[PDB]
Amino acid sequence: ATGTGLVYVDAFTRFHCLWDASHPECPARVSTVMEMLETEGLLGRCVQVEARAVTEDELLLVHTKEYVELMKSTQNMTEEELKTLAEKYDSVYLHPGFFSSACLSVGSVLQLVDKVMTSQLRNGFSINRPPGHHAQADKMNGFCMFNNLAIAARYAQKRHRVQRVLIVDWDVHHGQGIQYIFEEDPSVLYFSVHRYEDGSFWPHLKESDSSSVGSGAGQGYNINLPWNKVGMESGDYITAFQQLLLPVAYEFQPQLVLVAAGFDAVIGDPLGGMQVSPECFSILTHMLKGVAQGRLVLALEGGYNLQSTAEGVCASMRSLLGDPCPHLPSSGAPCESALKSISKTISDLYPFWKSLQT
Ligand SMILES: CN(C)Cc1ccc(S(=O)(=O)n2ccc(/C=C/C(=O)NO)c2)cc1
Ligand SMILES: [K+]
Ligand SMILES: [K+]
Ligand SMILES: [Zn+2]
Repeated sequence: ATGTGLVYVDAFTRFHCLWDASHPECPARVSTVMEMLETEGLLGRCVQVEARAVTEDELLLVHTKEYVELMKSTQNMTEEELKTLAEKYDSVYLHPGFFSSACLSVGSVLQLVDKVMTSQLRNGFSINRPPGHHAQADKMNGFCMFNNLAIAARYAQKRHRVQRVLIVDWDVHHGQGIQYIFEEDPSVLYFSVHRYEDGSFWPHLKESDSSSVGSGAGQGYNINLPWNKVGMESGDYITAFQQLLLPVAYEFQPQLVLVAAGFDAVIGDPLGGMQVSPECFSILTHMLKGVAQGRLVLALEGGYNLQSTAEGVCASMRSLLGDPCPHLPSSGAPCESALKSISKTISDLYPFWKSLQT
């Protein structure tokens, strides 16, 4: 009843890049996380929750039938056919076990949502791969096949009659797939903090700027915080959460919080270029527990330094378990660049949120 759920299955390690032995999205990502959770004594304090395969109908909450059929067919393809198809998308690989593992990756999040919404667990973390936040209605993208958290949000709405879901994406990349799926939807609030650099950082989209606030019925319910300098630190994230994200979150009154919990913003990541201490994520996780009765589910997205990502997961897990907020190595003030970005996003979202009108 008062526990923290954890999902991990060996299938999460049974796919990898056949044609690039050094691809950063690899099985060692999750096995290293699991090893550190054990050596830190955190794994044994969690409630083990079994994974399950997403159903076709659940995938169709977000993805097209044509795309689901195509992805289902990759389990029977030759390596040459997998490479030919993978190259039709931006930055993906395929593997005979990718579809099977991707279905368990979605399902792991749904399993935690079930436990949390029925008050059987307080919160949970899925240690899943492949990641999801770049996947789109009809295409793979950015190492992702299915959009784990977008499916989970719509599942929570359909299965548990949740009205409002908050998705917080602290991966260093913009989860444009999530943004696109919910762009016109005021019932799912999407917040992303990400490296941008005027579009020079992948995925190079103007829609990743803070001027993209949602459209149609969804205006105000998409919040982008783009960083335009590398080297951001814990203080930059803490400031953004205290004065932008959490004021909006309390005004929105979500009934479930889903976190796209990537750790490629952590110190040492080979792709992210940021300097956030892993301990920062204990603090960010604590803040999110005050909303939605603490009904909080984290799911692994990116993070490609094996040690840094494990440390980030552990720091988040200590907070889910209710351990004391840890002292931070560098509790410095935010930098000028971060403050410019935060001010501009606040400016763009001001008309929609009373809690930002200060
Ligand atoms: C093939 N070798 C060189 C690895 C590689 C390095 C860089 C790029 S990239 O810059 O084009 N790119 C595309 C997607 C992402 C991020 C994914 C993510 O982490 N989401 O969380 C980054 C692609 C591939
Ligand atoms: K992000
Ligand atoms: K939205
Ligand atoms: Zn990422």
